[PDB]
Amino acid sequence: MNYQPTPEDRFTFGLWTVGWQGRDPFGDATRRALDPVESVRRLAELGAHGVTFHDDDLIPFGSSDSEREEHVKRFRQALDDTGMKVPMATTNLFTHPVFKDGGFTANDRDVRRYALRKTIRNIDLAVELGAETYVAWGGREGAESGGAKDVRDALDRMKEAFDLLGEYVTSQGYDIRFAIEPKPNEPRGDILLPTVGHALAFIERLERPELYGVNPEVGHEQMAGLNFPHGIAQALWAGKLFHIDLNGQNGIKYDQDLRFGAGDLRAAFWLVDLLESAGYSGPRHFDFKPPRTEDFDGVWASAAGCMRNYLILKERAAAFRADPEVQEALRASRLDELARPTAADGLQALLDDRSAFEEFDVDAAAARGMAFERLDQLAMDHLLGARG
Amino acid sequence: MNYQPTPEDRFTFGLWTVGWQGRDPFGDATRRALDPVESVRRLAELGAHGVTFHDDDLIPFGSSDSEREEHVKRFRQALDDTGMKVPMATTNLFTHPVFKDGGFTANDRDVRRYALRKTIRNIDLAVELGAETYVAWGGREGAESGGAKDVRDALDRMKEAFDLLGEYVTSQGYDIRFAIEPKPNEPRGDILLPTVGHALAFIERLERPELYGVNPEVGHEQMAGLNFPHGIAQALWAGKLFHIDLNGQNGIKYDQDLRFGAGDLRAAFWLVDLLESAGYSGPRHFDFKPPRTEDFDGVWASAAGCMRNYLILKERAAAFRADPEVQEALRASRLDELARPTAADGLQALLDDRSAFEEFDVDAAAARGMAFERLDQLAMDHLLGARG
Amino acid sequence: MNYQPTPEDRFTFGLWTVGWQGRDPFGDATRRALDPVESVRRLAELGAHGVTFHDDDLIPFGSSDSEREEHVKRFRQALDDTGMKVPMATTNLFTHPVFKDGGFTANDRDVRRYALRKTIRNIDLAVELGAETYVAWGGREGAESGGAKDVRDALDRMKEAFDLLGEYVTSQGYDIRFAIEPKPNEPRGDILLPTVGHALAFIERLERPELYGVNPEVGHEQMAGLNFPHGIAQALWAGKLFHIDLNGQNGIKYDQDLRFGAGDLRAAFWLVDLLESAGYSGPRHFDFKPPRTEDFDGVWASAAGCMRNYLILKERAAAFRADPEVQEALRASRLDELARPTAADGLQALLDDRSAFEEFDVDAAAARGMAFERLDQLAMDHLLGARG
Amino acid sequence: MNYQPTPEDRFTFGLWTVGWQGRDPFGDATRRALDPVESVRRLAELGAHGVTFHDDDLIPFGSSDSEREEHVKRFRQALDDTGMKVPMATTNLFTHPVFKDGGFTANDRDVRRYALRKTIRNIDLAVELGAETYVAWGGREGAESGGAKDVRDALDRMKEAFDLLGEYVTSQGYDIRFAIEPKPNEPRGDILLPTVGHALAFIERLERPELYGVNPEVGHEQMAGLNFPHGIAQALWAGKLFHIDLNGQNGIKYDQDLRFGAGDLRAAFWLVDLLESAGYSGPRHFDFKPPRTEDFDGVWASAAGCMRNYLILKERAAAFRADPEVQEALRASRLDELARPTAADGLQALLDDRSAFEEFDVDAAAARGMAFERLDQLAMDHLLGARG
Ligand SMILES: OC[C@@]1(O)OC[C@H](O)[C@@H]1O
Ligand SMILES: OC[C@@]1(O)OC[C@H](O)[C@@H]1O
Ligand SMILES: OC[C@@]1(O)OC[C@H](O)[C@@H]1O
Ligand SMILES: OC[C@@]1(O)OC[C@H](O)[C@@H]1O
Repeated sequence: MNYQPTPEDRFTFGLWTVGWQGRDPFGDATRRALDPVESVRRLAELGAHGVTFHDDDLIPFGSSDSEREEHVKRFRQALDDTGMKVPMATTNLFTHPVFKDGGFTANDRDVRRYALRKTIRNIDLAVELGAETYVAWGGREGAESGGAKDVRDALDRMKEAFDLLGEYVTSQGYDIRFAIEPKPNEPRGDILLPTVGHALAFIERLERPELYGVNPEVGHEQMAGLNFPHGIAQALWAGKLFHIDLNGQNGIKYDQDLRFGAGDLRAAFWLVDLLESAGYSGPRHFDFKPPRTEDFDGVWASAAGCMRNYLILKERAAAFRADPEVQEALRASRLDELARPTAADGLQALLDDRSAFEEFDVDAAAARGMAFERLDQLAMDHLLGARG
Repeated sequence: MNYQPTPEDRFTFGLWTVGWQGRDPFGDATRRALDPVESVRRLAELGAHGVTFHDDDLIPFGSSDSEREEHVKRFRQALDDTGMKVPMATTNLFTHPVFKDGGFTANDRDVRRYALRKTIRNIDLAVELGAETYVAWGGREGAESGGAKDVRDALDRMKEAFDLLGEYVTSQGYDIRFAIEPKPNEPRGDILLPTVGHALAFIERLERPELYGVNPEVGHEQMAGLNFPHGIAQALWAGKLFHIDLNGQNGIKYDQDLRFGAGDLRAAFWLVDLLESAGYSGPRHFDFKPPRTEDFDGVWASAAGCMRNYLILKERAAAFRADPEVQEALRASRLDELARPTAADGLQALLDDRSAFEEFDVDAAAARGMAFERLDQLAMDHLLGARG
Repeated sequence: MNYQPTPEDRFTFGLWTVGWQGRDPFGDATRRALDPVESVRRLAELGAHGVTFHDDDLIPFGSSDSEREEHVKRFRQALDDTGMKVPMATTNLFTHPVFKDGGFTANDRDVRRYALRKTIRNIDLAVELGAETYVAWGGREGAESGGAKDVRDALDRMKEAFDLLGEYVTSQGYDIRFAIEPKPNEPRGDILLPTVGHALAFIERLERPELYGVNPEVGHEQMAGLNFPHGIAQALWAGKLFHIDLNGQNGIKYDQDLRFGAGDLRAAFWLVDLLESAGYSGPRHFDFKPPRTEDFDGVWASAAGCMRNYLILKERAAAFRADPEVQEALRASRLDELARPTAADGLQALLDDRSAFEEFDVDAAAARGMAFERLDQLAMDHLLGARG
Repeated sequence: MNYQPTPEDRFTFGLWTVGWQGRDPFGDATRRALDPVESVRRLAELGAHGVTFHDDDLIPFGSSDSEREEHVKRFRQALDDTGMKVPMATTNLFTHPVFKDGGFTANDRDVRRYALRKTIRNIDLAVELGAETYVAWGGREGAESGGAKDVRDALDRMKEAFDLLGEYVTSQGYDIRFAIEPKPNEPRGDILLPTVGHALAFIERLERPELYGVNPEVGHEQMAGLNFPHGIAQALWAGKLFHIDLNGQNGIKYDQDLRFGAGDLRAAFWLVDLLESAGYSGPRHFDFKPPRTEDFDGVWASAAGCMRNYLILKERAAAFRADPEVQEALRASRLDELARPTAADGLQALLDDRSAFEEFDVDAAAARGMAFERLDQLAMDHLLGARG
């Protein structure tokens, strides 16, 4: 009867989300800066379980070692005061002008070494605060023109960078894993590892692949027109969904970062159905921006709506899967047969089975309808609460 | 002075390309059927090196074992008469109604076993004709609605199918490799393994990954808005570019299959630059459709233009790379530094190098321009033959 | 409690929708042909109010004047037997090979005159059957390459064609209006008048603009990434929404023609909200294709779902607009002020009003939040039936 | 032999283009601010004919009437010193936070009146500096959510605003025309009047339509996947191409504003062919951003490349149109017949012409190939300078 989140639902938010001041490529900030302590207190009141940060969200760029310890202490006290956790952290390798051609794959070698040292410094801080996952979004790794970047050499440099970070955490004995966040474009014309598939493929060429997974974001795969629940299914199949970023996006255009549930609502439904069915147990993290039309009351309304929409879709997807009429429709569409092996009898038995070829009635099999439209209308009725 | 192809340039064409009759989702065929023998003779006259086929392009669906041997004999004689080769073949698992929900990942198990037997039958034929690469385009593997396909079970079935094909070729002792061709959508609403990245990631979960690579197509990655030369660089980096399909596409829309060089011309330039620099030695295969506005004279003009445009872009990309002014611009943009290791001194030396962090002048590094616009204008002048 | 359509809800379907046999650019038909009489009877049973047709759906291309009258008589009897109406008709100027470069803007002049005579013949038939609206979808008017079509001359030819059709209906005294249906691409690489805006602009250059409006289709504007409710608002503002085609589309890709409510569900909600608020009184027509995975039971399930989803969204949008909490939120976001004139006092009073510039406090106005996220979450809760 | 621009080629640049400091939604400025006087001097040296400005590029927001006259005087002296002209100006109604929900269609009425007074103030300045065209880009007119903006009321407000500006210029006796610049999205989720077609249609509902035309931008129509030369042909057909913005864009994604010739090169070729054939006589204006990777040497290289690429494509398009082989191909594809009226004999003669229907041989007409692929390959060879 109530869709109230509790810290048990594992909802987490980046400091940079509710703290986004509203600067966009065509306009100035519409909101004042939020102190991270205040964000932690407000998020805790709304039912969130934790927060995440980039190094530069928490410690302003340039800070002295003492200003640093000052910023971390106040933050740690807010966490102690509220019971909030820090499950993930990441590095900002995109805002400062030095990173204009990238951090790990910048053409200048000195910038690449600086990017690695800035990252390692924040991994130590993240472990101290108890984060389990370290995200890497290579927002400036890419190009606007074809001759500017030899991509084979850049992938060599990207591999070199992640291999060194894995050597570092293993040498330190840290129990933290890495999660690469793909994005196809923006702010570079084309970004390297642009989709979940490219990131999963890259990981298999790292020296210690078991330390790396993906942190897919709803809106980013949708900027390439792709089906986000399908890509998450492939990540889960691979054993590599270490974290996830939830938000909304209306199609192929600039990265909108709308609140979760906005954008493609049916994709949100099928995503929640998959995460809850698959038993995904990581944080439900929102990487969203409250629109710059909003004042601070609207920021908190937008953040609350992220959690509300997850909990309504969870309820609808659970009602869908529990409906006996839906279970019968699933059998009518042969989802049960999809889960059976094609040829557990083995290759030789397949080759010798005349019912598989010589005496297969293809015209009868072809005439069988798949009954998918009835099934999808049951899913629609459940999403809209119209059953029925 | 002449851009004349020769069989030494390794240009190949599918039978289904020049033989496309012009049927589209809104209209009837505009051209009569071409006998494959006639296509081989005409392509050989134009300078092509070989042809490829789906089983059903060569042997009409349903054929008796004797009609079959008849079709193959006439084909083989045309190949002997012209010196044409058959470097690749593939299976049609998409046209017949029985495949309406897929071949390898159809929900019905009997259809999946039939799809495997139809494939194995054509692998034997392909080896007999000397093909080295067997392509698989899973055009019907996918869905229009979210409940119709559990994607983890479908990937299990896809893996099962490719693992069985690998067992078959290894048991037979055949020296043929497989190449998976991705496509993001069309004819299904979403197709499984939608991009080169998803296909490369999937391959690493097969039992014998070394037998499988990718067959990327220009237009398919562009249907997801992605940079095709970048994806080919990732395929080459992985050692998995076993074959390639060349054509043109104007952006994100239905699969156009225009002749190579049409569509995104600068991407075609950077693709040729990469393939020729990387020493790609496989066939240059065109998967294109002469527009249905054309008669048979226009079909052959369109096919010739595919080869012509490759050879002009090859010449322009070679002139670009050989230009001393371009080599100096490449150094000015630090492409030479991109190819150097970031930290061949190792992790501990990086950690101890104060020039990498404590005493790194970030403001000086940030002020350095990358000079990429001058470089790209040199590439433009070379493409347009305007140097200059 | 029930979402049962009745003929009073004005739902209409094209013969070609439920009768689509399932042929797509990569596969053969999966369903047998439906006799139009049978479609009329089945649709009437499901609660539809009427059907629409292209000339060639009803009378096979080539028919003799006697076979023609035979086909029309049986059709008319089915309409009499069921109470079904025919509110719209249209011409097929896209399937036959003669139309491969267009009907009204074909480069060959003889084909353009033939296209006009084929159209005029069907306008007479449409009036006889009582249609009020004649739709024109110029699916083959366009090009795959830049030199093939001079677009200024083609627009002259398009204007010439519609001007002649208007002269014909006015001379005959027919009370029928024309509705142009835009589409951005497919089957041509680019189609002329690709969006609702281009079609409305073109109409204003016709000799008798009052006889012409638009027939926008959900999926077509979404193939250009555009907001369909916004474009319909512009069509309504102009007084030109003469008819509408309802269906679903998942983003920028081939024309899917899914059932209404599939695709972008929130856009469907805002569309129904607008049509019902604006008092649109024309037919609610579905231009959709039941997926080729389906047998005939699935065709009728898909058609019923079109009507069901309209009626559920109508109920949710009406509950949204009637909710006092939503009416207060609308005032909080100043929708009431949007409807007031900016300067009904006139230009001189605006120029003399120092509160509009010299003494306007821009910092105070800037700080006012628009409260749009709270409003949108109320709209989401109403759509999901989660209030709340 | 040289592609040197001269002020006679009418190339113009906005102050905000070469002066863009490099701030993007994910990063800080990489370049220092340019004094507009310095931009005018540098552009004049490169061969430009003039500059354009938004009010806030020239006079910083908030300026006192005296600081204002100071900024304008220095600017005017730079123009006198260099011979540079100011053919266009525009208003910034998008950067300041007060415009976060729009200027002319903001929900708050006080902001709409302020937007009008800010605009009128700059129209006076523009006339003083001799501009002939006043551009309006409604970058903040739009919405991220469906309930935030009733689009019919917003179009009423947009019409009200432009009608008042037309009353103002006519009352003042100014000889200046307005040009509306469409864009489909960014920075709002959807922007009103998103394409050239929507803008042309809107203009026909203004009180004095002859004072308004369009200022289309290459990259903006390409953000909707549309064919930019086609839309410009429709604008020219309507008599409404008052100005144009040239730049490059790689497909459907964020607004890149690359230099002209980058992005879709063949579209750039067909655009130049059309503008030069049609005798477009307005400024060739570049709205581009030098990438933030560049230092000031790269800014000027990028600006020069805009002009260079126009002049090379002009030469190639002129060589194409002058080639006798191309003129014969144009006749072979019946472009000459496209330009002839379909039915100058009139409606009754068409109806009575049995060669148009009863005795039209449709099978013979259908078999005629259009020869478009040969023509397009001639256009490709001319673009690449490969003739041939
Ligand atoms: O940096 C990690 C991330 O998820 O946080 C915001 C940034 O844009 C990226 O999407
Ligand atoms: O089947 C292999 C392939 O490359 O050939 C044509 C088909 O559409 C696919 O693109
Ligand atoms: O011809 C009118 C129309 O609405 O019916 C189907 C066709 O594709 C078009 O969309
Ligand atoms: O404001 C007019 C314009 O052309 O200049 C830049 C702005 O983004 C817009 O594109």
